[PDB]
Amino acid sequence: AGMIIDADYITEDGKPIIRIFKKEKGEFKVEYDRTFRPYIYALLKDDSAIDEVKKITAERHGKIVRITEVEKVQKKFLGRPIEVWKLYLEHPQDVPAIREKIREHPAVVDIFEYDIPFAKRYLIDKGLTPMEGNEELTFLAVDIETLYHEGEEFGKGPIIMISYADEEGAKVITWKSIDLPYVEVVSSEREMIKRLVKVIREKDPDVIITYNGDNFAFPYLLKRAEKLGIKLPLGRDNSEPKMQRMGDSLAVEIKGRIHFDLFPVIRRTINLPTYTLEAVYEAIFGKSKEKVYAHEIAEAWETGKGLERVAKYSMEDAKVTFELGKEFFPMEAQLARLVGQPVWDVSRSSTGNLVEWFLLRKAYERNELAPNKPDEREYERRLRESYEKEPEKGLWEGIVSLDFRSLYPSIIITHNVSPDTLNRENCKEYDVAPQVGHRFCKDFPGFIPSLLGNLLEERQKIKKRMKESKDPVEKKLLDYRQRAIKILANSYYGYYGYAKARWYCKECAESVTAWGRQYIDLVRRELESRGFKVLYIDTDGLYATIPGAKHEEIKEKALKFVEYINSKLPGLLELEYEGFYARGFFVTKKKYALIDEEGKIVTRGLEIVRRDWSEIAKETQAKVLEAILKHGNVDEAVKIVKEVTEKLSKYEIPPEKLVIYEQITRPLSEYKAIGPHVAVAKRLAAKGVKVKPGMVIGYIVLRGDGPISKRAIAIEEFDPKKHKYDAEYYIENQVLPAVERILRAFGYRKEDLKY
DNA sequence: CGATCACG
DNA sequence: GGTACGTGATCG
Ligand SMILES: [Mn+2]
Ligand SMILES: [Mn+2]
Repeated sequence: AGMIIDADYITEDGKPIIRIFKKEKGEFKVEYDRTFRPYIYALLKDDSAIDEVKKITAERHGKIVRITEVEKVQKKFLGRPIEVWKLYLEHPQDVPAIREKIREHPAVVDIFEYDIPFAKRYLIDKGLTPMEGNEELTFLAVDIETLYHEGEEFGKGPIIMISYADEEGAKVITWKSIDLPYVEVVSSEREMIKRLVKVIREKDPDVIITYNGDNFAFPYLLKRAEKLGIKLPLGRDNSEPKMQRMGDSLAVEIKGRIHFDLFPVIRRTINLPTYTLEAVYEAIFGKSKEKVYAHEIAEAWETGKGLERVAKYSMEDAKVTFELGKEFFPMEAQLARLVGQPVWDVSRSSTGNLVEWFLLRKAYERNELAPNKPDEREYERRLRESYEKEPEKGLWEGIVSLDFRSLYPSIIITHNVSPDTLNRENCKEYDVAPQVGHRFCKDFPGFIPSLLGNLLEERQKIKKRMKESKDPVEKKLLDYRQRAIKILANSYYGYYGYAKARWYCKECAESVTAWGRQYIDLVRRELESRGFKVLYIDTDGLYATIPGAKHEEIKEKALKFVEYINSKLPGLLELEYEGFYARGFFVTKKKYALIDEEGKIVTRGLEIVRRDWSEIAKETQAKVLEAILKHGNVDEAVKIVKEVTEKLSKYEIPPEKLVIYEQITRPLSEYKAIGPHVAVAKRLAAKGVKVKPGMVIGYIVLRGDGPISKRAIAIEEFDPKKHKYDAEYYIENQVLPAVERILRAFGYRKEDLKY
């Protein structure tokens, strides 16, 4: 038995066949299972009811659907024995066809485990864990460059370069003559796409790495392949890449391989105002990368001048995509293994969903019936539910960052905080949460505390094996493993409060907050007696300084302080020194900005680096943050805003800095609310423009009476002689909102930021 | 106001 | 194979 990399199912003669994709001593192996059956559970009012319930019918694919077999089973629900009926079906697609017919029934109290994908059901029930062993996978980074012109329909412009990279080097396929050693020149867009197919089939990578390939590279390749009448047999079974709807965006799978899209991974792992490949590469490897903008690529392609510069950019995009994939995949591979689900799914999940998958597997192992996800009504009510400090103003120097998160798993375990132990009837001994008063039964270990204890013990064993290991290879692997456990264990606190959670528990989250606070108040008091000033406190951590002290002294005392507190705090309760900042300011909870000793600005919940904000607002905000953090000058920042707003009043700002960009996401007739970008889009369609979802609309808001939608103009129609932009809109709805939250940390109101 | 829409 | 989340802007 090798290493499981993915699992799915195919249908044959109307029957499902599970496919397990493996890597076994360097070779691709596919195992087939025809015997695993889909099922749901039904809790009935009485055993007699099963005779009526087993006879429930549905329709799918022209043919009727039936319950294949029924089985009475004894399980645990809410920490209590329960008798339910396992209802077997022939095909997994039968479940969404019959589940509501079963739930409808007057004798059915409730149904359970009815929205678990068949391939994930299989992995859990068969006790199969992906990414186990030392099996070495192969990787290939792939990227593309397209010919783009302002506001074009997705896929109108051809693909002009395809790049790929591995340990053999970074290469470019193009259909215009470029003399570089790494450039392969082919005859057409069609032949370039066929060459990428040939490179993928010959290299046969286990992992295809992209940077946002879910939304750009693969959807674009598929669109161009369609127009060109060619197939993309990239799957190991010769199937084409498959587009999956994840939210409003996309997810692309390549069967028998792992399509590893770094974009969701990096977005979760590191904190940046923009997730451009250049910014990401610099943040991870501390090296600068050149950007070649779309308009420059179009000019070079159309003119045929400066093409060597475009091919170098395409080559580097693949090269750095390969380096980033190799950097980030080991941790995704260990998280996959820990939660027992494929890297494809895990690399695209929130920590809340990682917890749920860990809990679902553990629920099967422990014969525990899993709770259902909430309905729309329950999900909204949880978002409404109310739970039982304000930052220091001004600009602070020499800020130390302390992390509290490794406190909470220990609190959950010691106080047996779990939905199954909350306010239990006929309980002999209980823990009472401070202030909130929630009672947690001590008579049996709760489902979650029990799992968390095993997680923490497993991490301590790995850490002990690391000290006693003389092998640098296993030390590396074990380091990723104990880190993966820390990430999962530290996600439970937040999960209890996650409105979409199965094991959601508001009282659990408040109780943990109430018990946690006693340690937060201890840290705060011990810091304050040491001369430290606490500037910001969240359940996650704090920021402190020693007013008027030398930076080395603040660091030394802080490092001494964590060493001291950890020696006083019992068990696995741990304080962590996160870092040091030269300067910083705090607005409210998770709204702050800091600058490190290397000059990098780190912010949370403030920056507006997005295409639906004008350049003038983004430019002014970056300038305000630089004046404050790099220059230590809030008076400079206030003067910057006053100058910009006056310049907008006097029509001194170039119209290119006033453009707003917003995507059309549906046919124009499907809109309920006609926002400015849609009003502009309708006028374009009226003119004969082929408006399609995906098209990004550039507009400028003009002066006039009424709502902005009636006053917005397409950028290509804006004439500086004829049209006059709305200075009030750019001052009040763009520039001032971008800077008013930042400046409020220094005592300014919106009204103080003009002449 | 509540509903609708889009960013990354 | 169910088809994201948190958050702010703008519409109706
Ligand atoms: Mn899959
Ligand atoms: Mn690119």
